[PDB]
Amino acid sequence: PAVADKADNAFMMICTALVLFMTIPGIALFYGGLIRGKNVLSMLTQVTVTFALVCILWVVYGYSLAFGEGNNFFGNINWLMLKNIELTAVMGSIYQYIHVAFQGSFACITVGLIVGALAERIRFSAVLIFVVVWLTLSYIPIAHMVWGGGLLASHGALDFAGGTVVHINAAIAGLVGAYLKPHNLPMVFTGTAILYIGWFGFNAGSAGTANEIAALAFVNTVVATAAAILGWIFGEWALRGKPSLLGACSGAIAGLVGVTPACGYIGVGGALIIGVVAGLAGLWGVTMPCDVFGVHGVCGIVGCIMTGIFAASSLGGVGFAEGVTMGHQLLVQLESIAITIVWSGVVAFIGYKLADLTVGLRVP
Amino acid sequence: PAVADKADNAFMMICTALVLFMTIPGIALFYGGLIRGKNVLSMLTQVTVTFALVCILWVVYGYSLAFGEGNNFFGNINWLMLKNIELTAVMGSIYQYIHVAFQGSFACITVGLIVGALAERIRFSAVLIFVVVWLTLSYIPIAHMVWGGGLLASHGALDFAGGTVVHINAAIAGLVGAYLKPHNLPMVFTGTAILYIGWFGFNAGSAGTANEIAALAFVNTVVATAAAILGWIFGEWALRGKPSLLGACSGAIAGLVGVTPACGYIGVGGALIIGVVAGLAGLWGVTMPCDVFGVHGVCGIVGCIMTGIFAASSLGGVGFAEGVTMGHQLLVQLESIAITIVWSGVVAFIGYKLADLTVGLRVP
Amino acid sequence: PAVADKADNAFMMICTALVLFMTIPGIALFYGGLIRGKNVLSMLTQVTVTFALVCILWVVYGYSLAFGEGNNFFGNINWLMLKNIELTAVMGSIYQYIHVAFQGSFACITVGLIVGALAERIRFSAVLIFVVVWLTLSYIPIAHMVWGGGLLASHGALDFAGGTVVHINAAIAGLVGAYLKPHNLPMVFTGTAILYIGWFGFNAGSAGTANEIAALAFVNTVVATAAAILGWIFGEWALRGKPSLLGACSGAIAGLVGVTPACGYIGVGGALIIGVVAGLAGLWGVTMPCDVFGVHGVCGIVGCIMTGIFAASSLGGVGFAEGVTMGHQLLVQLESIAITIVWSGVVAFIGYKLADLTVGLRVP
Repeated sequence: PAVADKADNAFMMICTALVLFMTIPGIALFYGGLIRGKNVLSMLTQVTVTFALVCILWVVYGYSLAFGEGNNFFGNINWLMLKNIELTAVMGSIYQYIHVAFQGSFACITVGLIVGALAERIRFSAVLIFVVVWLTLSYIPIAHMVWGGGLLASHGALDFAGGTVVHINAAIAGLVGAYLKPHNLPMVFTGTAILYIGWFGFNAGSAGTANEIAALAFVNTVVATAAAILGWIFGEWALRGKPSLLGACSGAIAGLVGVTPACGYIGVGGALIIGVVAGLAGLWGVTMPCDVFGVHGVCGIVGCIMTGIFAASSLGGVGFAEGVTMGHQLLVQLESIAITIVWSGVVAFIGYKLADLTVGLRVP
Repeated sequence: PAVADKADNAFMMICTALVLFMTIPGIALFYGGLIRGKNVLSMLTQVTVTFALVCILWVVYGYSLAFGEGNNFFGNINWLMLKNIELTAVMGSIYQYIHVAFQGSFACITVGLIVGALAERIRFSAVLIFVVVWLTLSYIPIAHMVWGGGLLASHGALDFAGGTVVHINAAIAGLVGAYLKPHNLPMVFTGTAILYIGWFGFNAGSAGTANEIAALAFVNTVVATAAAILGWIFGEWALRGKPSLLGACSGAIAGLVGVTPACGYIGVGGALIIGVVAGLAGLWGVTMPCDVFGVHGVCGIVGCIMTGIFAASSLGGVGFAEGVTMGHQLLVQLESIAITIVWSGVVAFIGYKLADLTVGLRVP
Repeated sequence: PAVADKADNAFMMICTALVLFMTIPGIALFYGGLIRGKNVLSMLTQVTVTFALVCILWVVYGYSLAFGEGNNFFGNINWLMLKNIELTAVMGSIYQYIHVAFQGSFACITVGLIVGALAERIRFSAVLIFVVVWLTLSYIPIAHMVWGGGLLASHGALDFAGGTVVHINAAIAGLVGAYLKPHNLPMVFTGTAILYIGWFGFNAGSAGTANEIAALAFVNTVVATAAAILGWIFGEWALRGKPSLLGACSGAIAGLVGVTPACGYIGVGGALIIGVVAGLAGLWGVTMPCDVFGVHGVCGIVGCIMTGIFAASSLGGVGFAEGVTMGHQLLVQLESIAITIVWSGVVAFIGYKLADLTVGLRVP
């Protein structure tokens, strides 16, 4: 019988708290300082209520459908309300309950990334309707595909902490939203700060254990965020003549997003190069609300492609799987992106249409 | 010789930091956004200074008198300044020093819950006087009774993380206070957020170890808070036509309070039902400063009663003690509530009277 | 082969996150509420960008030059980009990578303490230039001397968590700066709160392990901060007739600074006495931006001297080294202070002069 390691339990519970902290209040405060002042209270309210909702859907069927025995695309409905999960059931080296909470917390930040951006111009019941649809039909299957031993995992896709699952996923759902004035920067700074601190639970907890890989993912997190800040600020300086607080924060986020899939597979060299490239591509991206999805999306993609590179032992990475060339890993990452982009697309489109046809989309 | 487990040490120290974070700045910021703007600075000051004071009383005699060898009601004065506690002394599976800090942190949030609410209309030296009296004569004996193997423990009272010790206790002391405009909701949101994040140290650290029970209490924490938010917001929507940010936050707190005694004894089913019922009863409660004590009090009681139910193996709980019916456990919880309510009553009354007769109660 | 303990890994990673949290956003928010409103955005920006920079210099050569095989004053350039540090390399009882991050995080808060104070009246490129110079030529050698088995360590200097390395060091660099209106106190309160919470990672993580010494340093942290608050507030009350929020926060910081070198070597008795003395000396100090350095400096020195005392087994301490009198330990602490003060002096002076002669110091 697999036996739980209390060091890992402790690490994973604390990491889960940190990920929770990313949404409550990190992303809430982040947008809070960015959206028009008359909309903050309502936005803060829609994030909190949809967070609650995402927590509940998860314990009811979310976890089971994402992580239960299933097919290439979804699990089962045989862990409803966590039935048939023994309290002492182990998963990896931790109790399965901690796996339930940790993964659930990722589902939350994904949703809050979308709700925060779209709370301004969406009717409440519409967003609620949306959350249900998209969590169930996009976050869950994609989570199953990447981390639940579904299609993408069984093809060897390297995505440590959710470049596709959290980032590209939410970014698409958000931009379909868009398709269908910064008043408190200190508050934006604060939310960003909290996102960065939580993000350590996020990337490092993704090791499932307090080992050398969690150590690697942690260090790399520091490195990429730092690299991205400077790459962004230098870009901002070169373009605009000077850094701004918003540029600085945005850079942090570019690097964090960009390193998300890679943190556990790459060397600090890899971490730094990925940070710089993510900062600049982010900055390039916003140049070419809604912007957030250009950062998550662009930097999400850039990270996933570059994982397919810096995982190489050659470049200081942990190495690709046996018999996997860097060429092949690159095809694989590209295919995972293409799926994520397309899957989230159809589902969000469906999400908004159902809402639109049920309650109407734009605020009364 | 009992030997300390470094995984538990680590978990418990981090949990202690989280509980500390609940008071500094969680509760301070919570009230900060709620009380009149002209009173915030002074309130923030009275919380910080009484926090310091509670830390000091605890190391001087508080811990020993709450957790030392004693009678049914109080310990001893043989751990003054932690004398006769070996640095390597173990308690449970952690070093006793970590037990000192963790428990001390619970004493703090209890006090800060009261000071925050009453800083507006109480003279400083009066509140100080009060803190000394009530910490010494109410928090300590009740802590001894529930967790120090006193009267209530030796009768089998289920109270995992302080439904009686923290909640009903403070709520009564506060309402006796009362008996004798929300200007920054983002700040209220922020404090609430911090309280929720710390609350994981609070409920889960109450396992004393990073085991499956800490896992259970953590998951349940997420579940109950979520359930409570929705139960509250739906009530608010049904009554008032729409949710508010304050309702949302309040719901979070209803669930957190409501699950406090139960988190370690109940199934996720139990967690959810307790959350919903606590959200609604909270909302019902505030309907029928000062409100905070209606939430802590009502939801404190509701949690303690419902623990006496959902602990049953029958309902997905960990099970009652051997030879204990659910009927008997219900009598026991009810008696613990009745004691807590009454004990805190007399003591707070005494607290305020001494202050009143020494320095006067209302601000000069 | 030395083998990594996952409990310690977990503790140390979480402690590193907490220390990071001290700078992002703790110190940023602290100053944010203190400096003129027109300067906050730019200050927040200079802290974030110099944080990024300090993270990068550290991974490139900082860590190796501070902690590599070297002389009495500096390490080597044989861990460039962490080359020749095996991913599984162990240090103490944790993976060396966690040692890289943890120590790196101390470098950050040191820098942010200076940048925060001087962002108002220094040109950006000047501060940047400065950071590079002073981190490389002062923080690093002093870190090597105290913690990297250099001059000061090999003479038996007791400095648990950086009374000299972080505090006196930064305080001097800052006051040389000076030598060459509080608008949001709630924000000051918030930053202070975050600094205190992070500070537990800071003092306790300095054990390198979740053991009884980390337990001791944690408890003492609570004790000294509490003692300092009251010692300060009582001083403020005695002098000014009443406490202020700023006094309360400042006291917290006096105690935290004052206990920094001592937390791991002294009894709770020692902790309390050191807190009180640090609160008062801090308050005395500010009486006799820029003030911050009077608190860090004075309380830094007071802590380092008093460590040389309360480490004694006689006074409840862990005891001095074999064959070391308390007299001798006192000479040693005094010499460490004198070196730190003088070393940081010359280096900061050089830092500002280079900047001045390159880009100019005062804002255009």
